[PDB]
Amino acid sequence: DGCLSNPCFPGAQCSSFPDGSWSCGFCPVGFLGNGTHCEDLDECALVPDICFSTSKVPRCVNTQPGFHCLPCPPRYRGNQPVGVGLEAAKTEKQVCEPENPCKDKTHNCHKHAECIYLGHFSDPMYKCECQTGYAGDGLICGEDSDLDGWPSLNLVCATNATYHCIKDNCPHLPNSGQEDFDKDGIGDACDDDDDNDGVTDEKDNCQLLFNPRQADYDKDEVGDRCDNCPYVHNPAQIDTDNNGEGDACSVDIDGDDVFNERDNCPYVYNTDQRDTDGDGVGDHCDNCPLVHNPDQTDVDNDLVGDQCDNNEDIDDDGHQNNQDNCPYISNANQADHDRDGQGDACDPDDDNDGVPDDRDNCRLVFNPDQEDLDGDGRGDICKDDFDNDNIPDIDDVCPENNAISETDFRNFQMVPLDPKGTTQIDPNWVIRHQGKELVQTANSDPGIAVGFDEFGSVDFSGTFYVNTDRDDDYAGFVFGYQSSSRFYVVMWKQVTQTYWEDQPTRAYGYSGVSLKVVNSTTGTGEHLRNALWHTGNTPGQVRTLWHDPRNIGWKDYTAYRWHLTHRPKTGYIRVLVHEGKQVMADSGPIYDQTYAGGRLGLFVFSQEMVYFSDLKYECRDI
Ligand SMILES: *[C@@H]1O[C@H](CO)[C@@H](O[C@@H]2O[C@H](CO)[C@@H](O)[C@H](O)[C@H]2NC(C)=O)[C@H](O)[C@H]1NC(C)=O
Ligand SMILES: *[C@@H]1O[C@H](CO)[C@@H](O)[C@H](O)[C@H]1NC(C)=O
Ligand SMILES: *[C@@H]1O[C@H](CO)[C@@H](O)[C@H](O)[C@H]1NC(C)=O
Ligand SMILES: [Ca+2]
Ligand SMILES: [Ca+2]
Ligand SMILES: [Ca+2]
Ligand SMILES: [Ca+2]
Ligand SMILES: [Ca+2]
Ligand SMILES: [Ca+2]
Ligand SMILES: [Ca+2]
Ligand SMILES: [Ca+2]
Ligand SMILES: [Ca+2]
Ligand SMILES: [Ca+2]
Ligand SMILES: [Ca+2]
Ligand SMILES: [Ca+2]
Ligand SMILES: [Ca+2]
Ligand SMILES: [Ca+2]
Ligand SMILES: [Ca+2]
Ligand SMILES: [Ca+2]
Ligand SMILES: [Ca+2]
Ligand SMILES: [Ca+2]
Ligand SMILES: [Ca+2]
Ligand SMILES: [Ca+2]
Ligand SMILES: [Ca+2]
Ligand SMILES: [Ca+2]
Ligand SMILES: [Ca+2]
Ligand SMILES: [Ca+2]
Ligand SMILES: [Ca+2]
Ligand SMILES: [Ca+2]
Ligand SMILES: [Ca+2]
Ligand SMILES: [Ca+2]
Ligand SMILES: [Ca+2]
Ligand SMILES: [Ca+2]
Repeated sequence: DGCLSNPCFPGAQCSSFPDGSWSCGFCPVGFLGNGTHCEDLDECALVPDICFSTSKVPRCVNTQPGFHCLPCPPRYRGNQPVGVGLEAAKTEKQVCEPENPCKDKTHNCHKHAECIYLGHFSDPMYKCECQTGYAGDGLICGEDSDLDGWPSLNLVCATNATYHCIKDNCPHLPNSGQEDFDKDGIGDACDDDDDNDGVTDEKDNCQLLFNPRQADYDKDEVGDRCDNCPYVHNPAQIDTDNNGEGDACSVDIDGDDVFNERDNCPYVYNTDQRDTDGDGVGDHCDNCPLVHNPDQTDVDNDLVGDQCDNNEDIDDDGHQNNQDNCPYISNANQADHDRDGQGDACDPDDDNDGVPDDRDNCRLVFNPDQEDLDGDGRGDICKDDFDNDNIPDIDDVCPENNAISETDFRNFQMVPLDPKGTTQIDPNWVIRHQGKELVQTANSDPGIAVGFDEFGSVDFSGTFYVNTDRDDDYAGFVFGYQSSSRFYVVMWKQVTQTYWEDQPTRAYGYSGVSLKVVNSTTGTGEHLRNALWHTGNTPGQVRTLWHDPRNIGWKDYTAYRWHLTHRPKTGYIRVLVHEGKQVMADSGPIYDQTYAGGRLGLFVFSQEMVYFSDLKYECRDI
């Protein structure tokens, strides 16, 4: 009777009584609950927590009737609850899983490519890379038999990709720089005449310049047209300041105005000529800037002069106590991004923005308000370049390190492991591929060319190839280099041969890939030399950590890929060696914590014409 006049909020049940009076009971599950006047319920706030929070707070939206979860944010995948009502809210809860296109097998990498997970917060979260033996952009991979990252033919990958998709100009000889000076499609490395001037480039005194007459004023055997000091003798053509004018014929080799003899750092540009300790050697080239030492002797080759050098490095990261910005905690790269003097590794706020590391969506880039206006768990300020060194995550070999972005051995320290008088034949390094390929030429004393970038966790991989048939001795690479008495080395001999110096101790070098660690109590010299050559332990010198029990040696003219894995925090070390696309050797997991990181470098011991091609190092915690 009285319920005909719809007096109860729509959705509510209207009870009508015999005397025309009525009562409002229900409220449409989703509304407050007076009966007649009924308002919207907030299933979200002040009730449960049934939407997935991205480490933020605002994930549940409230609607007029009912409620609505927000779809899992970027980097996540899952359901998206929708409900009208109050009992629909306690039951049903949003579940988001962290994406992983590799382990999810949802990527689109070539059948001969690898899906490589780049880390949860990485931009992007993954990439495709062609496997050893192949080359391309990752969506398309072709044959790469010399393992230099360039394939044998152009691929449909050609015009929409920068590298790795154009025909290798020396299909059988590693030349990952692909330098082809005369542009005749035959690359320099395998070109009989690199300038097409008709003078075969072994007899050409200007390999990379046209000059058929071979005009050579001074007979330093570097023709006039390419000679940077055409009138003075200078076969090495060294040009410190790289201005076309060679050191030889220059009164200022480093172009800092301060003339050579006056210059207290003649090889290093320094106009203020500061000489704190007054030893005649300027700060920018003093390996002991606070301590007197004109001679600058550095017997363990760690770039710290003997007078400074006390070797006391209590956390084995290779930086001695008085020079380690985290004296007690291992940090070989000494990364200190906010420059406050307190090393990242022992610093709770790496960018000094107020928000500590373990709660910061841009750990390296100052941003106290944590703008993440797209909900990807990463601050929009460090959107594509987590370390803000202007090189983006995908192209960054150390995405969480503003001091490394590219593999670059262009500047390297030459570490002689057995120096003497004559009979001292030093290695000879040629640089190509802007520092990503080195060739050792001579039959030399043991030696390393160590690069300067420093690492903790690291992956180091290179192509190994001996472009000659003379000899059967050692090559390889060092890692964790700290001093010439402290480093991990991987070396590989072709034919087992006992070293030709009985003294100090006999050394039997077997064939196969070797993993050694060096803790030498004498430093560079005969004892260490033999110890390096010797397959096995040598007290106070070298400890072999693993050696391919099959003793397989390397073959001539044969491309190998090495891959180093090193995680000093735990001491994990793993060495892969590929022959073409097939794993030929694998150290399995190894454990050694002698050194908590350090530098990378390339190692030779009495083997000439050794090609270390297409080198890549990456930070694998960084
Ligand atoms: C490398 O070896 C050196 C010496 O061979 C080690 O230094 C010695 O460590 C022993 C512990 O077994 C101490 O008793 C000695 O006092 C040390 N010798 C001196 C005076 O230098 C050193 O521990 C090793 N370095 C590492 C493992 O990083
Ligand atoms: C019918 O609806 C109107 C709503 O204004 C209400 O005033 C009236 O009391 C209802 N029924 C009765 C009891 O006459
Ligand atoms: C890259 O460009 C080429 C141009 O023809 C195309 O064939 C290729 O499929 C492109 N890559 C992708 C993402 O499909
Ligand atoms: Ca609601
Ligand atoms: Ca190739
Ligand atoms: Ca090649
Ligand atoms: Ca050429
Ligand atoms: Ca050539
Ligand atoms: Ca040519
Ligand atoms: Ca020539
Ligand atoms: Ca020439
Ligand atoms: Ca000349
Ligand atoms: Ca000259
Ligand atoms: Ca110059
Ligand atoms: Ca100068
Ligand atoms: Ca100078
Ligand atoms: Ca000085
Ligand atoms: Ca000094
Ligand atoms: Ca030193
Ligand atoms: Ca030292
Ligand atoms: Ca230290
Ligand atoms: Ca430290
Ligand atoms: Ca700091
Ligand atoms: Ca930190
Ligand atoms: Ca700080
Ligand atoms: Ca911070
Ligand atoms: Ca920040
Ligand atoms: Ca963001
Ligand atoms: Ca970066
Ligand atoms: Ca970087
Ligand atoms: Ca040989
Ligand atoms: Ca030999
Ligand atoms: Ca030799």
